[PDB]
Amino acid sequence: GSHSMRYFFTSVSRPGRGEPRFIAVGYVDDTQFVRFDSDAASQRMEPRAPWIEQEGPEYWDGETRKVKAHSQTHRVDLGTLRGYYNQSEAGSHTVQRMYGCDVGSDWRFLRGYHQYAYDGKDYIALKEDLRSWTAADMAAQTTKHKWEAAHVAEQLRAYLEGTCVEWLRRYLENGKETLQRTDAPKTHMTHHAVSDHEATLRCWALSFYPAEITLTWQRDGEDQTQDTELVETRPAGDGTFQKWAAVVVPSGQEQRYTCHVQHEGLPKPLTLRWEP
Amino acid sequence: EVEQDPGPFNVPEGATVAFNCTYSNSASQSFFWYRQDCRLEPKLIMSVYSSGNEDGRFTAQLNRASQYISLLIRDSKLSDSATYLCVVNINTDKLIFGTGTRLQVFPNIQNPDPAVYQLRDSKSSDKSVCLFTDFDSQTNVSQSKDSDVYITDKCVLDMRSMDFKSNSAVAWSNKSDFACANAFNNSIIPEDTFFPSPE
Amino acid sequence: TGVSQDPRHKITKRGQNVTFRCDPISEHNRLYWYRQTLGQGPEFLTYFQNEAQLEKSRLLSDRFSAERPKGSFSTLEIQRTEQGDSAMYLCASSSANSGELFFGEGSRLTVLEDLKNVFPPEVAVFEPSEAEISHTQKATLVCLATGFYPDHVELSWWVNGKEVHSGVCTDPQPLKEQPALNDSRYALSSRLRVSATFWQDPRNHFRCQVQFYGLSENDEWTQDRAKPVTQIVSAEAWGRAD
Amino acid sequence: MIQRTPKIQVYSRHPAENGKSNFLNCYVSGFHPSDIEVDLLKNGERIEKVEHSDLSFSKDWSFYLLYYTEFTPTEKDEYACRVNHVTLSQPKIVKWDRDM
Amino acid sequence: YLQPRTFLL
Repeated sequence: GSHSMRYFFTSVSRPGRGEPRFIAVGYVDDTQFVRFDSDAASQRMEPRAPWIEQEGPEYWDGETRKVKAHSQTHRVDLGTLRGYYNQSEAGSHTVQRMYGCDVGSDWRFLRGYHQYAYDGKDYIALKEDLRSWTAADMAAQTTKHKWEAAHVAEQLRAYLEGTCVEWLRRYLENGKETLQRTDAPKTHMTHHAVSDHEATLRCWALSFYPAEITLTWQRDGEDQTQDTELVETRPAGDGTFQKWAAVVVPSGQEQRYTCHVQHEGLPKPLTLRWEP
Repeated sequence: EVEQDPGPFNVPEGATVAFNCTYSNSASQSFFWYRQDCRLEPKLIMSVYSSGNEDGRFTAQLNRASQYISLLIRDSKLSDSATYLCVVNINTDKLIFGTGTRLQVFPNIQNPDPAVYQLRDSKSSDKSVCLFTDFDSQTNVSQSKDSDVYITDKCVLDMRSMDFKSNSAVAWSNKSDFACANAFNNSIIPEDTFFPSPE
Repeated sequence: TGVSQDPRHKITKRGQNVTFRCDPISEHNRLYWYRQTLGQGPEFLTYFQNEAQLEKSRLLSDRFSAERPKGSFSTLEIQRTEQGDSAMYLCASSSANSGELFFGEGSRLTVLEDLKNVFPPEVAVFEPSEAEISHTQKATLVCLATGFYPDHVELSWWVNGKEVHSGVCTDPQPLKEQPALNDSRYALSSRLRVSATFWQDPRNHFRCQVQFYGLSENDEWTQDRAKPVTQIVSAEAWGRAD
Repeated sequence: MIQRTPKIQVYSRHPAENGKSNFLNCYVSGFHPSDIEVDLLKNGERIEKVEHSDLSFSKDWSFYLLYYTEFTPTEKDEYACRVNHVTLSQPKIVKWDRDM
Repeated sequence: YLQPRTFLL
């Protein structure tokens, strides 16, 4: 019922006069729809959904101008952080930036995001209230000052509360069956085993959208973290996503253990059991 | 398009003037008031945020909903005389000025003493000029140049030391002939204007 | 501290190139070129962030180009100048985090089909009237800069070799002499009003002073009259008790 | 700095039936820095035509790519993912295991 | 639709 627009930005410095790598990708929910990439030989914002391709030369020229503005801004941000931390000319460093909105079942909701990370650590991030900043170290405390004194916070909101939502909404409409579908998990189980007095149980879940999903594992109605081999939810690459949850059990004790598949696109949670 | 009141605001001092401005794109996130003296550059008055920005005599609000920003000068002062410029970003970082709203603040002549004196040139009376002074703000001045008689509109003059402010207008002719009590015959003179017995 | 532009005025012949220089506030990353024609608001030309030139408008032709080779000083360059190019060319440095523009005093480019039309001002001071003094016990000096082209001069009042503004009025804008004529030169009046007591001190010195902005050293001229170069034209007047 | 070692999963897009066209997936995630090399292997040689998602990251500030290819799985053939990163003494070769 | 305004650290 909830949705999200989010842009992800990745700037990497390249020692010795080299212009940095810059990658920008735009997601609506869990579905990438645009990318910029300094490496690639278009040097325009490229469409990566098929539903955003209908937008006219105006929008594209438009986004391109902004992404080229964003790129140059991050080339500078790199130079600046190298300065703040007194790091050297000879290291490569990484600025990551994510901003975007959340909407509700309503589509007229707000949660706003705009945060940074330098070399894998958090740097500065706009708090939930959208008027305040959280500043990691002194170096970030410098940026907090600049951005309080400049009223950056209040300028963000005009986008986060405004055009972000408006265009999120606009996209969810045109996306149609793509963006607003809720593909259900096809689920089953396995019994491969490399012992006599042990046995392995895998609770599979394939071909589901959106990505978010819950694969609990209870012994006789009590959740178990112990032995519960859970992998990151992975993309099948067709648009759906995959996730399995393993548990090792002793032989002849698999009549006890039950799976629990919660997903957004299910009528009720699907309790599961091994079958001879 | 940044649009703002076209019509010039001519007001007397003490008055309260309100400027309206509106921007087309909802995209804009940065909003400004600039102020510009006639033969000079634009200067920042005010960044415009939602919270009621209350300077001295100046207050501005922003209505993102109706994409509209305003300005309210409380006690009009002679020195508030300048074109007030509305500025927002457009699609990018780039910043775009509205066409401007001109403000002229007249002074309030409490003891008007309307007059038309003649003056003579320091070098051998190279020409002859007349000064129409000490008249009431509402008095408008027009001119006929079909003899080659040039006239200058109202011009306010503030003797800060003694708190005296006075309107004034100049007229002159190149040719040997003149008409000093006939210069502002083309304008709407105060009934009790003093043309003193010539020197 | 602020933004600084050179030159402040340039008169140029139709089809000659001009080059405006701008030295901004160091700390501000962005630098903006705007252009103003009398009566309209400032038109955007192009903005930089450091050496990078992110955007430029439709309005900026082929002829117009602007560099900022380091993060610092920028130049605008207009080629094969036309009359339509004539405008105030405004340079502004700008915060990236706020959008605050901090303008220089601009470069006035006036472009003419030839320079014959360019005349400096005649400046005359006119002493107060005894009539004015016998009524008001105040004395208005009048100053009259007549027959100059083009319309941009700067007129100031100097009492005892000190510029003062208290009790001065200058015409907001100069005045066409032949309103019907295209070639019409422009004229400007000013007023210094002082206590009749002050005018009736003979050891009191009044100068009205008009900075004309005309042609340069390297401007071409073989016409019978004097070269109409950027000059200060003054006019003098002394106190008197009679 | 922070450095983080790639987490690899190799898998098929659909359930793998011998001699039926599928997509072989390698999904590297949670690595830092962003510089990473991912080869898809058939019997220890390199598969030439291989495509990858544009670099993104999580809620955490750690990256994830999906390298993938056309392939037709058999009883006999062996399919692997070979990931190299500055966090690895040596490149890391993860075998595909359909049966899971 | 990208944010129109960019900011420096």
